[PDB]
Amino acid sequence: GVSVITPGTNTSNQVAVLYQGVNCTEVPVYSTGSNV
Amino acid sequence: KFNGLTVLPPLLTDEMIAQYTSALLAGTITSGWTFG
Ligand SMILES: *[C@@H]1O[C@H](CO)[C@@H](O[C@@H]2O[C@H](CO)[C@@H](O)[C@H](O)[C@H]2NC(C)=O)[C@H](O)[C@H]1NC(C)=O
Ligand SMILES: *[C@@H]1O[C@H](CO)[C@@H](O)[C@H](O)[C@H]1NC(C)=O
Repeated sequence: GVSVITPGTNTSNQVAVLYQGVNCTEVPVYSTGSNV
Repeated sequence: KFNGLTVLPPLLTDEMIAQYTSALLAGTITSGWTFG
């Protein structure tokens, strides 16, 4: 499963994605490059 | 354990609970009923 963390629509439009029950070696703008 | 269903992890780990219990127990040793 995938979940999204957001601080609210009114304040910002930036979210953080959380992939549940997966080890970060086959996850692949959110593919790579950003902070993992 | 991967068959179509998942098990989510608890929010508070064991150390969290142990530290709460130690705090309560030290409080009841030193203060008594006052800290309640
Ligand atoms: C995610 O996968 C990587 C790679 O398979 C795991 O890295 C291994 O870590 C152990 C413990 O340090 C080493 O003995 C292995 O040699 C590592 N693998 C490789 C290919 O070098 C990593 O532990 C995995 N993460 C989780 C949480 O399971
Ligand atoms: C947006 O919502 C948050 C809710 O935590 C509130 O604190 C903030 O004042 C709101 N801002 C505006 C501009 O509505």
